[PDB]
Amino acid sequence: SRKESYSIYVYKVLKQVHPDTGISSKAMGIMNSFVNDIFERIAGEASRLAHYNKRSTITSREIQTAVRLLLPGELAKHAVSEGTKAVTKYTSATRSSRAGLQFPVGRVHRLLRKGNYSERVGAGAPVYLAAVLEYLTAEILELAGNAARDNKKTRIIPRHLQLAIRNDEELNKLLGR
Amino acid sequence: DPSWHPSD
Repeated sequence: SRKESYSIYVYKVLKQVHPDTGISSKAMGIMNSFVNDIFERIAGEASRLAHYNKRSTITSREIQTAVRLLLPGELAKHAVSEGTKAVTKYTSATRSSRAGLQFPVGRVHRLLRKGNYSERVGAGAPVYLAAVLEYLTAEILELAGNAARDNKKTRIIPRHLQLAIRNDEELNKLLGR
Repeated sequence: DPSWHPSD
């Protein structure tokens, strides 16, 4: 099947690293394929780490259930009420721009949950992972764009990606494996 | 190989 489209975020990051440099359609496909592959690798390994070592965590769920156990009936009813009012008021009362990211911290989240990588997802995991995808994207586009200017073109083509990633030891190791 | 541009 098909994976998600990061194309617009690759484009924003591109416009920050090399603003007047364009990108072709195929090259954008390559970049999106990279961002996806790294998302599945980091999300996969992080998922293995999560399922392997599990830590005990108190959440509103266990507090609510404990309250329903300990308190008698009408008490427990109104206490569950006030608790839920308090947490929803705590919630309802920008995420990427908060972290200062072009990448969609909100979308990385709904994906980490969609992918069934874990039963729960923390916060700052989409911030960390979105920041990492944004950084890797930024490096690849900076090198490939420099390759676009030294080959004297106005846009990035898939060849420029091959040049930039092959002639960088670390990026070649990363995107070769 | 057309150039990429944002869309709606």
